[PDB]
Amino acid sequence: MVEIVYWSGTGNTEAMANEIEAAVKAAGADVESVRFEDTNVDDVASKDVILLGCPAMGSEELEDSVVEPFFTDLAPKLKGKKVGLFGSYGWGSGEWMDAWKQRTEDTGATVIGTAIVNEMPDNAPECKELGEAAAKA
Ligand SMILES: Cc1cc2c(cc1C)N(C[C@H](O)[C@H](O)[C@H](O)COP(=O)(O)O)c1[nH]c(=O)[nH]c(=O)c1N2
Repeated sequence: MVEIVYWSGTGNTEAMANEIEAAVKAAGADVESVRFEDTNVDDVASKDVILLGCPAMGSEELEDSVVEPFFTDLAPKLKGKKVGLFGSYGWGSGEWMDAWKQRTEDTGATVIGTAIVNEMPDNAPECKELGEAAAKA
Protein backbone atom coordinates (compact mmCIF):
# COMPACT_ATOMS: atom_id res chain seq x y z
CA MET A 1 0.00 0.00 0.00
CA VAL A 2 1.54 3.16 -1.42
CA GLU A 3 0.54 6.79 -0.95
CA ILE A 4 1.87 8.80 -3.89
CA VAL A 5 1.71 12.44 -2.81
CA TYR A 6 2.64 14.83 -5.60
CA TRP A 7 2.92 18.56 -6.26
CA SER A 8 2.39 19.35 -9.95
CA GLY A 9 2.79 22.80 -11.52
CA THR A 10 3.04 22.00 -15.25
CA GLY A 11 1.58 18.42 -15.40
CA ASN A 12 5.12 16.90 -15.06
CA THR A 13 4.97 15.23 -11.58
CA GLU A 14 1.37 14.04 -12.17
CA ALA A 15 2.46 12.16 -15.34
CA MET A 16 5.52 10.89 -13.38
CA ALA A 17 3.19 9.65 -10.58
CA ASN A 18 0.96 8.00 -13.25
CA GLU A 19 3.97 6.09 -14.63
CA ILE A 20 4.88 4.94 -11.08
CA GLU A 21 1.20 3.99 -10.48
CA ALA A 22 1.16 1.77 -13.59
CA ALA A 23 4.29 -0.09 -12.38
CA VAL A 24 2.66 -0.46 -8.90
CA LYS A 25 -0.59 -1.77 -10.50
CA ALA A 26 1.37 -4.22 -12.73
CA ALA A 27 2.54 -6.00 -9.53
CA GLY A 28 -1.02 -5.98 -8.04
CA ALA A 29 -0.35 -3.35 -5.33
CA ASP A 30 -2.83 -0.85 -3.88
CA VAL A 31 -2.02 2.77 -4.72
CA GLU A 32 -3.37 6.05 -3.30
CA SER A 33 -2.33 9.03 -5.41
CA VAL A 34 -3.11 12.46 -4.09
CA ARG A 35 -1.83 15.98 -4.10
CA PHE A 36 0.23 17.57 -1.30
CA GLU A 37 -2.61 20.12 -0.79
CA ASP A 38 -5.10 17.35 0.09
CA THR A 39 -3.40 14.93 2.49
CA ASN A 40 -2.47 14.51 6.19
CA VAL A 41 0.02 12.63 8.40
CA ASP A 42 -2.88 10.43 9.71
CA ASP A 43 -3.52 9.16 6.13
CA VAL A 44 0.21 8.46 5.57
CA ALA A 45 0.32 6.36 8.80
CA SER A 46 -1.91 3.69 7.16
CA LYS A 47 0.55 3.21 4.23
CA ASP A 48 3.80 1.30 4.66
CA VAL A 49 5.29 2.97 1.54
CA ILE A 50 4.97 6.67 0.64
CA LEU A 51 6.20 8.58 -2.42
CA LEU A 52 6.79 12.36 -2.52
CA GLY A 53 6.60 14.40 -5.74
CA CYS A 54 8.31 17.81 -5.92
CA PRO A 55 9.98 19.56 -8.90
CA ALA A 56 13.07 21.80 -8.67
CA MET A 57 12.22 25.36 -7.74
CA GLY A 58 13.91 28.76 -7.33
CA SER A 59 17.61 27.97 -7.31
CA GLU A 60 17.75 24.22 -6.97
CA GLU A 61 15.29 23.76 -4.12
CA LEU A 62 12.09 22.16 -2.94
CA GLU A 63 8.70 23.84 -3.34
CA ASP A 64 8.60 25.93 -0.17
CA SER A 65 4.94 26.94 0.37
CA VAL A 66 3.32 23.44 0.21
CA VAL A 67 5.98 20.66 0.38
CA GLU A 68 7.85 22.18 3.38
CA PRO A 69 4.63 22.75 5.48
CA PHE A 70 3.50 19.18 4.64
CA PHE A 71 6.98 17.75 5.34
CA THR A 72 7.02 19.26 8.89
CA ASP A 73 3.53 17.78 9.55
CA LEU A 74 4.76 14.42 8.09
CA ALA A 75 8.03 14.21 10.09
CA PRO A 76 6.60 12.69 13.40
CA LYS A 77 5.27 9.66 11.45
CA LEU A 78 8.06 9.34 8.91
CA LYS A 79 9.89 6.66 10.90
CA GLY A 80 10.87 3.20 9.59
CA LYS A 81 8.62 3.68 6.54
CA LYS A 82 9.66 3.45 2.92
CA VAL A 83 9.69 6.88 1.27
CA GLY A 84 10.47 7.26 -2.45
CA LEU A 85 11.35 10.69 -3.87
CA PHE A 86 10.36 11.85 -7.36
CA GLY A 87 11.06 15.16 -9.09
CA SER A 88 11.31 16.94 -12.42
CA TYR A 89 14.08 19.39 -13.28
CA GLY A 90 14.80 21.74 -16.17
CA TRP A 91 18.43 22.93 -16.07
CA GLY A 92 20.05 21.80 -12.77
CA SER A 93 20.02 18.28 -11.37
CA GLY A 94 20.71 16.64 -8.02
CA GLU A 95 20.97 19.34 -5.32
CA TRP A 96 17.29 19.70 -4.43
CA MET A 97 16.97 15.87 -4.36
CA ASP A 98 20.10 15.48 -2.16
CA ALA A 99 18.76 17.94 0.45
CA TRP A 100 15.35 16.22 0.15
CA LYS A 101 16.93 12.76 0.66
CA GLN A 102 18.92 14.01 3.64
CA ARG A 103 15.80 15.36 5.45
CA THR A 104 13.53 12.35 4.60
CA GLU A 105 16.17 9.82 5.69
CA ASP A 106 16.97 11.93 8.82
CA THR A 107 13.49 11.52 10.42
CA GLY A 108 14.28 7.77 10.83
CA ALA A 109 12.78 6.68 7.45
CA THR A 110 14.36 4.88 4.50
CA VAL A 111 14.49 6.00 0.88
CA ILE A 112 12.91 3.60 -1.60
CA GLY A 113 14.58 5.28 -4.55
CA THR A 114 15.06 8.72 -6.10
CA ALA A 115 13.56 9.56 -9.52
CA ILE A 116 14.99 12.58 -11.34
CA VAL A 117 13.59 13.58 -14.73
CA ASN A 118 14.41 16.02 -17.50
CA GLU A 119 11.08 17.82 -17.38
CA MET A 120 8.88 15.06 -18.83
CA PRO A 121 8.58 11.44 -17.59
CA ASP A 122 9.52 8.32 -19.61
CA ASN A 123 12.92 9.89 -20.33
CA ALA A 124 14.14 8.30 -17.12
CA PRO A 125 13.23 4.59 -16.44
CA GLU A 126 13.79 5.62 -12.78
CA CYS A 127 10.05 6.49 -12.56
CA LYS A 128 9.09 2.89 -13.47
CA GLU A 129 11.81 1.55 -11.17
CA LEU A 130 10.28 3.50 -8.26
CA GLY A 131 6.87 2.04 -9.21
CA GLU A 132 8.25 -1.54 -9.05
CA ALA A 133 10.07 -0.76 -5.76
CA ALA A 134 6.88 0.76 -4.23
CA ALA A 135 4.86 -2.32 -5.30
CA LYS A 136 7.50 -4.37 -3.44
CA ALA A 137 7.52 -1.87 -0.51
C1 LIG B 1 9.84 29.49 -10.77
C2 LIG B 1 10.54 28.28 -11.41
C3 LIG B 1 11.80 27.95 -10.88
C4 LIG B 1 12.48 26.85 -11.41
C5 LIG B 1 11.94 26.07 -12.47
C6 LIG B 1 10.67 26.41 -12.99
C7 LIG B 1 9.97 27.50 -12.46
C8 LIG B 1 8.61 27.81 -13.11
N1 LIG B 1 12.71 24.98 -12.97
C9 LIG B 1 12.17 24.05 -14.00
C10 LIG B 1 11.28 22.96 -13.40
O1 LIG B 1 12.02 22.13 -12.50
C11 LIG B 1 10.67 22.12 -14.53
O2 LIG B 1 10.15 22.98 -15.57
C12 LIG B 1 9.57 21.19 -14.00
O3 LIG B 1 9.37 20.15 -14.96
C13 LIG B 1 8.26 21.90 -13.69
O4 LIG B 1 8.35 22.58 -12.44
P1 LIG B 1 7.06 23.31 -11.85
O5 LIG B 1 5.90 22.37 -11.93
O6 LIG B 1 6.87 24.44 -12.96
O7 LIG B 1 7.42 23.91 -10.56
C14 LIG B 1 13.99 24.70 -12.43
N2 LIG B 1 14.71 23.66 -12.95
C15 LIG B 1 15.89 23.33 -12.44
O8 LIG B 1 16.51 22.40 -12.95
N3 LIG B 1 16.44 24.02 -11.40
C16 LIG B 1 15.74 25.11 -10.83
O9 LIG B 1 16.19 25.68 -9.86
C17 LIG B 1 14.48 25.45 -11.38
N4 LIG B 1 13.73 26.53 -10.84
